[PDB]
Amino acid sequence: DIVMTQSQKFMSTSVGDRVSVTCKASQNVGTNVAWYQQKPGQSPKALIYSASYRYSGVPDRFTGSGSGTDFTLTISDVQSEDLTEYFCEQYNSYPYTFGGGTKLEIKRADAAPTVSIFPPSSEQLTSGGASVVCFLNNFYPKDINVKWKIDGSERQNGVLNSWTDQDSKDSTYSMSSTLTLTKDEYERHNSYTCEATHKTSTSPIVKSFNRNE
Amino acid sequence: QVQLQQPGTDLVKPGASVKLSCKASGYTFTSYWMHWVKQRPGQGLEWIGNIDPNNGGTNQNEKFKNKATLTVDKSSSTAYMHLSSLTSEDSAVYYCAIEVGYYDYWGQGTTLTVSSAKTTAPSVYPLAPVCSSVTLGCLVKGYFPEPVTLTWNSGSLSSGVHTFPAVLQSDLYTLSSSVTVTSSTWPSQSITCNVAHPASSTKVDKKIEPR
Ligand SMILES: CCC(=O)N(c1ccccc1)C1CCN(CCc2ccccc2)CC1
Repeated sequence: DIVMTQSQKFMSTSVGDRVSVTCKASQNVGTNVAWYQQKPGQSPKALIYSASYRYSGVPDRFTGSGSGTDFTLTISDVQSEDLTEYFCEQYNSYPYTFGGGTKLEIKRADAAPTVSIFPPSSEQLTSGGASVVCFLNNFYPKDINVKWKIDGSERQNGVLNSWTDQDSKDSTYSMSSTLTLTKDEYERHNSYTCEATHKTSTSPIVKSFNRNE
Repeated sequence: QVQLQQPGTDLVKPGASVKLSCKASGYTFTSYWMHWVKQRPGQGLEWIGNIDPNNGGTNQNEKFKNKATLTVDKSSSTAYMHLSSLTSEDSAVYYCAIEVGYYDYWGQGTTLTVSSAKTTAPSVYPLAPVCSSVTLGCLVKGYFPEPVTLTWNSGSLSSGVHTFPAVLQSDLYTLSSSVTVTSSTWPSQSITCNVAHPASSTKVDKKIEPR
């Protein structure tokens, strides 16, 4: 089978720049190469066919070049909306084969997280669970330290964190952090704190509540 | 308008067989080759094969030779992919795709989960703030299999939304979603998370109310 190699898993760039993603075929494929864009959780969208021809409706910021074994997708005037995965594919001979994909990544200005803490809902308490949820939204860069405290004591057991991909509107990151307790554990303490350190500040962002309010 | 309709969700036991369908409309079904593509959790794309609906002729990736069979039903304009002796390695999104003129068209994909764990409906909890802009939340806890669909005000509320990837905890998934609006908007106007889990025939709306 023909092997398509996209050697870069990740490629950093800034908005307005030009960026080039490469693909090397293991044997000659003529110009019978296609490029695709994939938004997280969506079907692929074809950008280029026959190495250099845009499918209709594709912005002309996307161009393709190459023939034989070396193929390049170039994106001019990069924007937040281009934060997707890009795949090359050869359709010169069966079986058609894809490259492993390249993720774009955008350097932008630093931004502090907006932090929100949520006590268990009354409905959840009726069923015997207690989840405390903390959102840390629209920050940059990706590095962030989240810490939970209960009654002034650090809590690590039962915390689960989930990160969005870099945002296609503003190139920021967001994160959820969920502390899952039993109802008995929740009712056995009073103060619950989600706290975050991030390079935008010299002091943690602290959001807190008391169960008995 | 060219459209390819795929069922969104299929959960099956290991060792079973499944028949995935792709229903076409808006063009002459027999005039265009149908392609099938596999995409595994957090992985790349694999071409499975294509089929000529006019005569049933197929080209298949040999990787899937004893796994997949492609067929078509002319009279219902439907392409099928039969997968046999399923394993967890077959859990993936499966896409059907065509090119008509100079446009590509894709089905929305069937998320096939191969597992011996059981369909579980989620509990859906509204998250209001503690007692200039306010953030609300929606917690979707304890469901199987993926996916769930979550929207805000039936999709009309789309900006300021962050819906986070699900995480797995003891064979069940949990996700949450946040939405940020101006303090003059809520609670003066109504905001509701709509959560669908097709696998469990589950559709619920939780209005966010102040505590
Ligand atoms: C992964 C499936 C796949 O390989 N493709 C595909 C992509 C989207 C939807 C259906 C199939 C190829 C795309 C390029 N074409 C040849 C070029 C071309 C371009 C425009 C019109 C006609 C032909 C062969 C099939």
